[PDB]
Amino acid sequence: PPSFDVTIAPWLIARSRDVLAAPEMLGLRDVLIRSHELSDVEIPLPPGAAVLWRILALITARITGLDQPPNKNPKRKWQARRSQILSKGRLDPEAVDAYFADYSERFDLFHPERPWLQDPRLREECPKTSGVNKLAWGRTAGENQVWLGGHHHDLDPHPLDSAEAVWHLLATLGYGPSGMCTARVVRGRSERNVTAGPLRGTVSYHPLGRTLFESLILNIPYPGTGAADLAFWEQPELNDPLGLPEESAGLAGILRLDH
DNA sequence: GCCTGGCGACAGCCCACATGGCATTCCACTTATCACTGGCTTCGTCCGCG
Repeated sequence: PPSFDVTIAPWLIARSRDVLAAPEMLGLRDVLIRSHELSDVEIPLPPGAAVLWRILALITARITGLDQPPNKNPKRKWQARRSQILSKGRLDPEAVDAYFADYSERFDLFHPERPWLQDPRLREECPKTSGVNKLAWGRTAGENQVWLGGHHHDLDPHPLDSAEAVWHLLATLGYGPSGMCTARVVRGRSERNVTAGPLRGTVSYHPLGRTLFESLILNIPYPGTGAADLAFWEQPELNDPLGLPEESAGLAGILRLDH
């Protein structure tokens, strides 16, 4: 069976502190563990990186951010723990595996159920596949002309590398076109219309440092005190199309990652 | 052959201005006008044509 894991499979290009020659691609778990070692991890698509730094800020960061500044001058104490871990200069791998451990079997995007940032049921109710060309950026869609980025005629399209596929999926989850995508029925409801992505047409500002760990630490908005939150992949069960997108005072609702 | 010199006689000098004047009014516009088109998505439905 096909399987890919963000934690173990290599997709994230990584640059080391030394030499600055031959960046190697690594998984998400490895980057997390070897963070002080690497200066940065890079994605060729700025949309892909714009959502990427958002999700990476919810993993390493969440564990370090703690999701809980109650009493004690909240802002002051989070900045105190912040100074404490910033002083350590690194994250203990055992707390990473523990986080990964909670949902270790839930990451491999190609999951039959619970695929990464995806809806698995979707396959059954949509008659026409959008196609890779409609998903991937710089790639021509059905109505798009054949002039740029290699010519894709939408007949025998060359498949995206799985690592490549991951970058695109993440971008479309951030930036995404609005109106007239392919309709899927849900108990009688068919509406090809689609609204735009949450950050669409914007510049995301991520502070950097000398090493990875620094940036990841300095990348988390301070979560105000509020309801405990979780991510789309931290959701216990699927949302369903109908109904209200519930609010989320937690930072996962402030990383625009609740839904 | 090349280079240089020569081919009646053909003028000279002095002289060169002062003074005065040089314009002024006036007049200087209005009206109307000032483009369109497109370079998004997929799909579905309708209308026209065969």
